[PDB]
Amino acid sequence: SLSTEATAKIVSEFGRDANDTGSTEVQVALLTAQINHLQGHFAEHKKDHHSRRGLLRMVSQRRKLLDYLKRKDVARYTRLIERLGLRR
Amino acid sequence: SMQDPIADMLTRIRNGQAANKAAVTMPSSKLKVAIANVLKEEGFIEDFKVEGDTKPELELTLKYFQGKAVVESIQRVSRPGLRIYKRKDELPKVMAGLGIAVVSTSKGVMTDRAARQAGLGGEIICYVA
RNA sequence: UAGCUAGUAGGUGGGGUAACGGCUCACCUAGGCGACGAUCCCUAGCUGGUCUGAGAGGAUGACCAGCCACACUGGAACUG
RNA sequence: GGCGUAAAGCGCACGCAGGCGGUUUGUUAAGUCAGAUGUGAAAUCCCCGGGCUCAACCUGGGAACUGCAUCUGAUACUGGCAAGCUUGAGUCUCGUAGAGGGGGGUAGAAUUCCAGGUGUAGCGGUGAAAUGCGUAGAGAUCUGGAGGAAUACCGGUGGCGAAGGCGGCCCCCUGGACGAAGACUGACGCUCAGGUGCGAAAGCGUGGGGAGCAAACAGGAUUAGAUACCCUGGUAGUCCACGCCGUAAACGAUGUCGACUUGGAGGUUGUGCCCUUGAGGCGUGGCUUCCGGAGCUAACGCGUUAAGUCGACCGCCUGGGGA
RNA sequence: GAGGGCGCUUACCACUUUGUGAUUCAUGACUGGGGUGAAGUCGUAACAAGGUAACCGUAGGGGAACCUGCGGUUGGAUCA
RNA sequence: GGGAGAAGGCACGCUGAUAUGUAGGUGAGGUCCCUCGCGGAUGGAGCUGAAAUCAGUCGAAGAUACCAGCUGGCUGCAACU
Ligand SMILES: [Mg+2]
Ligand SMILES: [Mg+2]
Ligand SMILES: [Mg+2]
Ligand SMILES: [Mg+2]
Ligand SMILES: [Mg+2]
Ligand SMILES: [Mg+2]
Ligand SMILES: [Mg+2]
Ligand SMILES: [Mg+2]
Ligand SMILES: [Mg+2]
Ligand SMILES: [Mg+2]
Ligand SMILES: [Mg+2]
Ligand SMILES: [Mg+2]
Ligand SMILES: [Mg+2]
Ligand SMILES: [Mg+2]
Ligand SMILES: [Mg+2]
Ligand SMILES: [Mg+2]
Ligand SMILES: [Mg+2]
Ligand SMILES: [Mg+2]
Ligand SMILES: [Mg+2]
Repeated sequence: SLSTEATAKIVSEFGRDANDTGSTEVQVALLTAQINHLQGHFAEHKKDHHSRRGLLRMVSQRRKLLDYLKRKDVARYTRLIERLGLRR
Repeated sequence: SMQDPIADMLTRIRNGQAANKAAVTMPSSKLKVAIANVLKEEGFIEDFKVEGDTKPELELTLKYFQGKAVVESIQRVSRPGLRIYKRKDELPKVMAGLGIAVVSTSKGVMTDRAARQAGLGGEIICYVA
């Protein structure tokens, strides 16, 4: 799925230090990265319905963190969608 | 999920009595702690403990008499999906006054007889016989 | 029957009204209702209560008493 | 009240609205509960009475009108706010098994057809037959060749998937699943009308493909008949692409999630400890099969993978025919 | 002279009219299925292994029940 | 896509005002920038100017002439140009 270096890089970039491996922002970047990577995969193949059901799980899970994030703290949510360029 | 911990307490009791278990244990909670107390005072269980600190474990020591379990029936009434409140003049009595109903009042959870003597109503948690 | 909606819903002012209000008029705003059933269609006068029912309901609203409504059909003022 | 078989769980999923919600302190007092004041026409109903000889009847005072509105209070519960909490949930690390998906490549068996050799009169088929094929040399056999489909053995109440479903081998991209320690977010969870996607086979559009099988079609038989079962042939279609269709006994005829309740023998896949002292041994986790205990059930049965014992949400049922 | 009233004149509107819709009740040659009987004709599909296991979905055929193809389920008998 | 100009209706001249000609459109002098010309913001003078609405006026008649669709329904055949 995702390589250890690209996850370790994101864990550094978005968490309170290197070990904040479960923060909300961390989770959503990790989800975003694989979602955008798979954009390439599913442009091709595309009949790979089984893999996509796995993808929709990643998306819907990403919204739940964002909605959870949006409430409990608002500046971090806003900062975050800007930083990843989603939402119109 | 565990959206009703009250049925869980009741049910662990109901099934353990049915299974001749000597005792039963479950995650604690203050509201649970108030129920084990009423049960002991009305002679339905021996004793209880809330051993644990961070992840408090509640313990009820069950009671048996003749080959029978002291608890004949114990069922949840009000419930997250359909809450039941009564005043004072509408307070149910269980088994025609035999047994008890556990009620939550403005001055806390007690049996109907006690709440009656104090002229109050509340959310009726269960019936016990 | 799933969308209904231009005096439509809000505004400023003129009138009007025993009295407030789109009551009405010009003038701005583009809103308002509705899935918590809007509109549409079918039906019906409403209640106290009545019959049944352990009860909860179900049915129902002659006689009695309370409110609305009509007065050969439709439209209109007039007087007080 | 119900939905394994009587009528009834949507074929499966994700998911907005919606309904539901773990645990500690604090606050708030909306829902709640207690007190009151106003109100709830009277008649009626009821209670205790009076009254006409009784009684219908009439009536007196009280009950009750359980509702509402406000007001002063209660804080256990539910809720709204704040601060948290790690045991639900999710992330990270190392790993294990698998017909999970999508694409590309390739391999060896087989059947069909074309070319060729040898060889002689039958092959073939059936209950028996005949159609058919064969002296223009079939069939049988050897050789070379073309092409499509499917992947023997392993192969297993074996494995994976949310169902549909997915099996030769290699790679590429890719989803889920489980175990071990440990760290991290800190209620982010459950469920879903609508909606959205998936969805066997057959069918359909367009263009490719076509060996084998085979609706239709045709022949030969069987038969009282024989629009069939059998036989000789055979078109769609089965195959690929892309797009529809949206259905099946889509079944466990059992919706999803979480908690609790005696046991026995296996299969499968993790992992700790053990002298692997040698196939073994004991533990702890995941999935699964069979039998069963209580209980449940109308019975049949189900029986820790419930049809037991509770809990939140959904779907759906209301005599048969007609339909 | 005010002012009134009058009559006319504008607005609004009922009775009524023209074109066009939508909805309902009744009816209609002919026509599709559906139901019921008197126990007719034809057959004999299902029930037993129902004499070709049965059914679901689907597609084609066929006087009819039905036969046949593909997949699925057991709610199929017989399994030394 | 259509059918559709379906079908069927209200409008129509003239005049004053709102505004002695409004919106617009065209765009002078002034001015200032000019890397200075066939150059440029500022500028709104003058020119030109449709409809619209309030109110009047007229004949029998205001799309007044020329000019310029008849429209609707059942059906045969052929796709269509
Ligand atoms: Mg993987
Ligand atoms: Mg005003
Ligand atoms: Mg009426
Ligand atoms: Mg009854
Ligand atoms: Mg009238
Ligand atoms: Mg029933
Ligand atoms: Mg059935
Ligand atoms: Mg199901
Ligand atoms: Mg009264
Ligand atoms: Mg008397
Ligand atoms: Mg609270
Ligand atoms: Mg095709
Ligand atoms: Mg055949
Ligand atoms: Mg169905
Ligand atoms: Mg069993
Ligand atoms: Mg038969
Ligand atoms: Mg048969
Ligand atoms: Mg078959
Ligand atoms: Mg022609």
